[PDB]
Amino acid sequence: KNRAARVRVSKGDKPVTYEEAHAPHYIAHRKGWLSLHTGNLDGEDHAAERTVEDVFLRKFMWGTFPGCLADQLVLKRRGNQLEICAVVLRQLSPHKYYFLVGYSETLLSYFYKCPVRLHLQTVPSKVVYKYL
Amino acid sequence: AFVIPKKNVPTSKRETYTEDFIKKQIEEFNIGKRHLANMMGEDPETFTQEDIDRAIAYLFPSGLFEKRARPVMKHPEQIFPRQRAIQWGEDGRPFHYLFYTGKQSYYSLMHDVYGMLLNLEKHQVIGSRWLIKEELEEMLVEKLSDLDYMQFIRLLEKLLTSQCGAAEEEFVQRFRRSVTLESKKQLIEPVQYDEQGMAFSKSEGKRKTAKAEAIVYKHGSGRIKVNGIDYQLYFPITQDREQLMFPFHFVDRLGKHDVTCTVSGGGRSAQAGAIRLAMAKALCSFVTEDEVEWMRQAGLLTTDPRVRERKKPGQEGARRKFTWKKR
Amino acid sequence: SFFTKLTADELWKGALAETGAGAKKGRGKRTKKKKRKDLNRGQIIGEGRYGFLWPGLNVPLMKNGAVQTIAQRSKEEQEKVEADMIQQREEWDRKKKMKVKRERGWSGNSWGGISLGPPDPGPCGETY
Amino acid sequence: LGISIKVHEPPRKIERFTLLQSVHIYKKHRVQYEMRTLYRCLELEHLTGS
Amino acid sequence: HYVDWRMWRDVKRRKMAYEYADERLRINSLRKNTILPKILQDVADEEIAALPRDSCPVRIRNRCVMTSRPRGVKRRWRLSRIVFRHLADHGQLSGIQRATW
Amino acid sequence: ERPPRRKALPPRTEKMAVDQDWPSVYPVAAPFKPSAVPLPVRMGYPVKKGVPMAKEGNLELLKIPNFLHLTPVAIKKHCEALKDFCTEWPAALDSDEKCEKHFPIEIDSTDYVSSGPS
Amino acid sequence: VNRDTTAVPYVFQDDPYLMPASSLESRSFLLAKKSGENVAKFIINSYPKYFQKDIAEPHIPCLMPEYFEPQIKDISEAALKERIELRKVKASVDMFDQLLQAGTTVSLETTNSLLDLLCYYGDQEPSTDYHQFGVTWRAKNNAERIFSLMPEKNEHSYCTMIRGMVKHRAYEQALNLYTELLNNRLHADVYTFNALIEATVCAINEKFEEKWSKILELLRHMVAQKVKPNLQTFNTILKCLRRFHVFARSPALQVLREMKAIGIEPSLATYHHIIRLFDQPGDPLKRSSFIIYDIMNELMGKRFSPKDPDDDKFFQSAMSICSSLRDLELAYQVHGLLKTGDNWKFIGPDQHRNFYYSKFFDLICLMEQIDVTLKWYEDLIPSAYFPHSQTMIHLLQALDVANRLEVIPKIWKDSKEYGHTFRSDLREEILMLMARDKHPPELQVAFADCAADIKSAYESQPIRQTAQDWPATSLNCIAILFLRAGRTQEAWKMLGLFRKHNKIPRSELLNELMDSAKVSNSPSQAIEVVELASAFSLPICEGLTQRVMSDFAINQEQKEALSNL
Amino acid sequence: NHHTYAELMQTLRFLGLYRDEHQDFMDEQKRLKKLRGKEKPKKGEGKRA
RNA sequence: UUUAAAUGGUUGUUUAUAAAAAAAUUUACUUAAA
RNA sequence: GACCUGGCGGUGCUUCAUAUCCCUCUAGAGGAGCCUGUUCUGUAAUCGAUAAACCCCGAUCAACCUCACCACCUCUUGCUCAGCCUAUAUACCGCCAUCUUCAGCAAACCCUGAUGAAGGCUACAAAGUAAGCGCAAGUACCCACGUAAAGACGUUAGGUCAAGGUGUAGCCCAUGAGGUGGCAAGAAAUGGGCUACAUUUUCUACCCCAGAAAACUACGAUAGCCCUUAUGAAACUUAAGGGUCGAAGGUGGAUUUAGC
Ligand SMILES: [K+]
Ligand SMILES: [K+]
Ligand SMILES: [K+]
Ligand SMILES: [K+]
Ligand SMILES: [Mg+2]
Ligand SMILES: [Mg+2]
Ligand SMILES: [Mg+2]
Ligand SMILES: [Mg+2]
Ligand SMILES: [Mg+2]
Ligand SMILES: [Mg+2]
Ligand SMILES: [Mg+2]
Ligand SMILES: [Mg+2]
Ligand SMILES: [Mg+2]
Ligand SMILES: [Mg+2]
Ligand SMILES: [Mg+2]
Ligand SMILES: [Mg+2]
Ligand SMILES: [Mg+2]
Ligand SMILES: [Mg+2]
Ligand SMILES: [Mg+2]
Ligand SMILES: [Mg+2]
Ligand SMILES: [Mg+2]
Ligand SMILES: [Mg+2]
Ligand SMILES: [Mg+2]
Ligand SMILES: [Mg+2]
Ligand SMILES: [Mg+2]
Ligand SMILES: [Mg+2]
Ligand SMILES: [Mg+2]
Repeated sequence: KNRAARVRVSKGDKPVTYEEAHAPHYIAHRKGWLSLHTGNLDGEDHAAERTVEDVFLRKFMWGTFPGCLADQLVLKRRGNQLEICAVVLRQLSPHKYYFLVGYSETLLSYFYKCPVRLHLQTVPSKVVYKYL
Repeated sequence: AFVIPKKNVPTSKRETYTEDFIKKQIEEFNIGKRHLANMMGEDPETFTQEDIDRAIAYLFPSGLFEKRARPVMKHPEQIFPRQRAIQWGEDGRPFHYLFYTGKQSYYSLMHDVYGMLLNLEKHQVIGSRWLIKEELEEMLVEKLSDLDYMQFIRLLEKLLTSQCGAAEEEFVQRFRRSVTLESKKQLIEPVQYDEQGMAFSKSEGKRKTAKAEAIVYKHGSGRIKVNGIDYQLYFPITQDREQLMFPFHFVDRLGKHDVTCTVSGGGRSAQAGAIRLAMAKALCSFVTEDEVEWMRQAGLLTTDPRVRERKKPGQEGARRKFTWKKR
Repeated sequence: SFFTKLTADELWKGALAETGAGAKKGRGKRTKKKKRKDLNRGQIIGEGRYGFLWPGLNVPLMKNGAVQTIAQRSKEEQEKVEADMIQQREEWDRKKKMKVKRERGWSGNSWGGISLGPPDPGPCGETY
Repeated sequence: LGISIKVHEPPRKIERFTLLQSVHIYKKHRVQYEMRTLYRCLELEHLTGS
Repeated sequence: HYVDWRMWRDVKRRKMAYEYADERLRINSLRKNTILPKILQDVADEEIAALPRDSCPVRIRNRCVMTSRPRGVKRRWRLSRIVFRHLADHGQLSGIQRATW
Repeated sequence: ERPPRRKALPPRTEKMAVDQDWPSVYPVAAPFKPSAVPLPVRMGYPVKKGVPMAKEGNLELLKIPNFLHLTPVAIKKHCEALKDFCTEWPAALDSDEKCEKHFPIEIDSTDYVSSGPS
Repeated sequence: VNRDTTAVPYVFQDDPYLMPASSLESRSFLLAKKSGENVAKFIINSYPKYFQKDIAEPHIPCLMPEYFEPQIKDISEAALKERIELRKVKASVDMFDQLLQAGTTVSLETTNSLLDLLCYYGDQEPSTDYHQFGVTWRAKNNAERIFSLMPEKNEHSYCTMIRGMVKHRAYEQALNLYTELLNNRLHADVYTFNALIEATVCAINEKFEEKWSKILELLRHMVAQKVKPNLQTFNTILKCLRRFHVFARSPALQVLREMKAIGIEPSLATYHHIIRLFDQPGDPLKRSSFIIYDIMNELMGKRFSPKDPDDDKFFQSAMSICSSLRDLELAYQVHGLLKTGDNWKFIGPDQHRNFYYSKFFDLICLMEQIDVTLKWYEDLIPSAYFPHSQTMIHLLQALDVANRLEVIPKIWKDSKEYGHTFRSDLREEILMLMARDKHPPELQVAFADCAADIKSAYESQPIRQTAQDWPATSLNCIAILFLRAGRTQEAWKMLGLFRKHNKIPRSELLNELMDSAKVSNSPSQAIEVVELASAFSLPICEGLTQRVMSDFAINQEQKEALSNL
Repeated sequence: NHHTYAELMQTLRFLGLYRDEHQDFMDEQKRLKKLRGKEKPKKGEGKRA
């Protein structure tokens, strides 16, 4: 039996989001890619450095906003710009969100030497696609 | 007292859409429809559903192969599933005499058809298909069994077989859908004329990875040129030349047409097969309709779909497996 | 390596071994079962080992109507914060160790004669 | 802007490669991945530097 | 903080090889021809052989940058087949999908 | 907790007029913000007897590279402001044959636009 | 593209939960974001190693770590220049002393650079990331000690010392040094003369005439030394002339007239000082009226560029005078000037912007048609500023004067969204206006819904933690609004609140309660009306009771009513 | 540069700005082993000699 | 109805509960004086 | 003693299997040489897989490196707020094999058995209603075909502590780290593959109308030997080419694989 990135049926009480409810064979049929850059296009360079950056950014944001992220990040690259789109929860105070946005945007711009923006979308609770 | 851990809000929580909710969704679509017209710089008053779909496709470009996963902006009536209304009032008395059956819609229909048959008894096709089950369930907004569907269709057939009145025939036609039968009639190419006024018909053919374009002249001596070369030179193998002769021989027109074809790709046999198809389709312009039908029934006008099958991982070939060792 | 670190959910799922071949056909005993412990429970955002006071995260943004600047707790002050945190954990842990007195039925390990409480209320405002 | 533009679609390129499905042994079992590169060629004509 | 001591040894080899690349290129050019006298080419043979062993580029190994796996690595991403699949199957590699045809 | 939890304001799409200047809402390329786009757009493969997911918290709509900042109205307005920068092609060079006579040499160079820090 | 009126300023996160919902949140949310940026910068400069891998092409200098520590450890004049460039006041002075003790030569230019650093910062370290009243100049300061140590002192050395003393409020000492400068026959620069003008006015408390003579004497010294005055020379004179408000008006105009003749173009700061001088607390404002009108005619359609540090203060002062004169046409001219070209960038900091727009919108509501006021309301709020609770009251008053009370429910919704849910003054005004007069059924229903929401706000007050108060008026109004809309059930509950909170109901509330009971024909309810007023000893109750007894009253209840009094 | 990543994210944890769930997991395990007696010995002064 | 077709080491199977909590800010310019 | 459920039966009946069980059809394996695994034996000298479901398997790959092995030598807060390829895959996550070339797994209720383990269908209907999951439907490739992909719950404590992570136990002057050198062989057996035994063949031209060859100078090594070259710091060893050499092999026992 295949295992890769499959949430397995339980007793019908496990809430899954739309992203985690779709197995890998749907990545270009029902769900899209969580990162969009040019590295993996034909004749394009630096796929390796883009990949390492994505892995770091996903871990940095998970620990920088502990318990706030409601779903996976969407990493966007346009030219020199890096745009991080995060769906967060409405539990942490707004003051603390603004502090962390100013802190993460500055710290990441100096680390990867590019203009970095963080776009937060707040949800009251995790969006449940189905109960498995 | 030992406290049994109490159940939370039902996790499944099947979503029900009340009629007020649908009404609020319709208002949102109408207001959203006016913004979408304003965004695209079109008249709010003549903005149709086909313009909405075109605008949404441009604004939210999605390459997802499955169209049901792409962003959609449709009227709530077409999006949300059709839900049956409440069948009982505040007093609690259901509204239908067949409510307690559980299939008031289905059994009410069965009752009606049986009644019509009784009255008819006391008084005394190709295009139309009987409504399928999934589509009948939609009309009745009820979940039916396969055997229930059979029973219902059998009763309609009994109604149709017996003589019917104006009204009974209309009722039957409610449950008949339209089948558009595709015609298996070859589409003739448009006869063209060259600079000298000689009739000709260009066509295309395909076999495996080969692709041929054939120009068949209405009148000729039987000369065939492949890529500018006489056919016996371009096709030294006799089998290939036999394939070139099959279209003209079958219609008994050897020596009466001049062909000039260009074929690229594939091997010698595939190229001959591609040219055969191109020539046959072009030659249909000059033969009669009946002769064209015979050509189709003889196999001369069908594109052969048999193409090379890919190799699968873990196997030696497309179907060939690696040697199996029981022990 | 920073790139080999996993999340808490993955670490606990492996360490607990709740789904395996040893829990299928009475293959394992119940005594050595370990319990999940959420290690984010008492943690405050902005609190670290160095004891820096970040205006607007760890501490209030404005004090006396003026924006606070970056400060660091003194050594002895951080020791108190660290000691208090240890005490809070021990108390929370103590609560879980406490056993609530369960009224026994006919025998200590028997289910007979134990009350299950009132029957659950019906779907139409019925109560028992 | 008054530019003369002609658009055509060059043929797409699909790159496919195979990987082992299991972490250890089971060579017969593979996972195959692809990357699709689609093209659109916008050909302007008779332009000036500005 | 590298994944393991093996990765750390490869990190040092890549560094030393970079430092000696120009000197090694210059000496090899003296050897890789029939123009110069064989006496001179013999001295160059000894000189390049006396350079530190970890300057030799053939000793570098393309290990997975995340897990240090020395085999099964895809050079375009520098990732092992197990780590690459983990990222691809979760939709985190731009434009990489499962192939079916 | 002295007060009740902070309540999110209603989305500002409820204040938007149906004849607004949309290019002012999305002047530049930005991620899809469900609170700022006054469209009931849905996305997601529907579950059985279900509907495509709504736009709020919808990660699929966030993954699309939207063209909300490049509407036909905005493009025409943008290009009107950019006409001042353009120069006029010499009318004499009507055809390619005329170009070859006056300018026999042709220099081809290529520029590559990729995403990244370099 | 133009400003989006439905959006808050672009700096904020465009999200309903994160969007600022008040003027205070606006400031605090930006301060939190700025604090985050400072914390990140603190880490970047504390650990440069982690941010030294440059992967950017082209290289970005601004995204690299900053090194603030001197990298030259040798004791020399060249190594000292670094510490002065780094603005290390304590390190530089200590090194300069060590250099002098060693006996090596320090160039006059290097010594002058050290004095500039010492004089400007008052021998105090400039603020760093991490490690008002009174005269900041101190007699035992490094600048003075080094100044005497100097073997050769040029004109620049004296100049920077005078400017330092004036900056740090050592006015008398600066004037004494200028006297020494003159004794040495050394010409002063324009910037020294500008500082000296301030010193003479601040130093002594002489009457205007004496101060004016002193200033004029400095101007004559300036001309004698062939020193050409700059724009700041005149702006300081006008700023200094603010103390003698009523005596400097005509002289200040002479200074302005002199600027135009010389060719120095008055900036926004120049006119700011003039209007502040001419605009003192006086009812006529006759001179002020002429000045502002003439200034606005001159400034019409003029694009400005930053010339003086006080350029940002003009618009707030101009709008303040327009509100005092209550001239809307003048206010539109002032705002028109703000909107031309890039003049909008001179509005100033946040608190300046809020004041300007508060005075501007308060004048619109008062002096303009309601239909245009509502257009300005939609454009300015929330996109330009977050309204003060008092500006909502002005808007409500404007709606009253215009007899457009169908909008009052909307004003309440917006007020709650702008952080005025629990402002007592605003809640009392809305209820009073809604209940002042009777309205048609549809308007009466809408007012009841707004009243119910205002009532819910009073119940959920956050002040409850301290004390919950139900102003007498609010209670009476809410009850009347429920009765008029026909929600008698809801109104009947309010009578318990009146006695509970010890609030006396108005007679109009009691008189109208009759019909509600009469339409019901429930004598029991009628007595409840009598019972309540009797508790408060209202004179209307006794006369009222008799009328109720005539209309509808049970025999047994009639006897009890009289005894209860 | 695994040093830069590891050292940066370790410093940010000690500063209170990064929560390392993994490091927290191995700090609780290492803490429970001291109460159980399975503590790392002193270097040089080990069980063997 | 209808050829022959023997074997497989020992011991290893199923009971008691379940579940955290928060937080302060506290709406309105410029200046200046002694 | 009597039952419930499942399994099994050299158990009955009926209907079937479409590369399929039998009869059939085509090309192979089992013999020879070589290539490459594995088992044994050997060596101071890895580890794992190892009925179907191991055996060109982890490896889309080992001259040093890789490396985890052996000998010798060296280091001790050690690239790391250490480290360990040390034990336990019978503690696990992760990723998989297998039945599956399946269609079943089912929460929540209702009813039957006298309220036992359990069981729940008959359409001219007799107690079942059933969310969810899988199948299916959709999607990828050239179609609605085909092939891919998909394939639940479980079965084999099936594979993997040596991808990485990790519970438990153990080492901490050593079971950790580094350097130099070195082993990876063939008595023998065996799996898979490659090339042949030739005339539907061999060689050359050509790319299908040719001329020669055709049994001890024929067919037949991709082996042995020599030389050269390519890569590399390092090649008796890795690869390529040339020369030289011309062996077994004459269509293969029991048995056995794949294909609609
Ligand atoms: K049985
Ligand atoms: K054989
Ligand atoms: K382990
Ligand atoms: K073989
Ligand atoms: Mg499989
Ligand atoms: Mg084959
Ligand atoms: Mg007991
Ligand atoms: Mg190598
Ligand atoms: Mg025996
Ligand atoms: Mg047995
Ligand atoms: Mg053989
Ligand atoms: Mg082995
Ligand atoms: Mg083994
Ligand atoms: Mg080796
Ligand atoms: Mg070695
Ligand atoms: Mg070891
Ligand atoms: Mg196992
Ligand atoms: Mg094993
Ligand atoms: Mg299909
Ligand atoms: Mg398959
Ligand atoms: Mg399927
Ligand atoms: Mg096992
Ligand atoms: Mg060792
Ligand atoms: Mg041969
Ligand atoms: Mg040979
Ligand atoms: Mg060589
Ligand atoms: Mg021969």
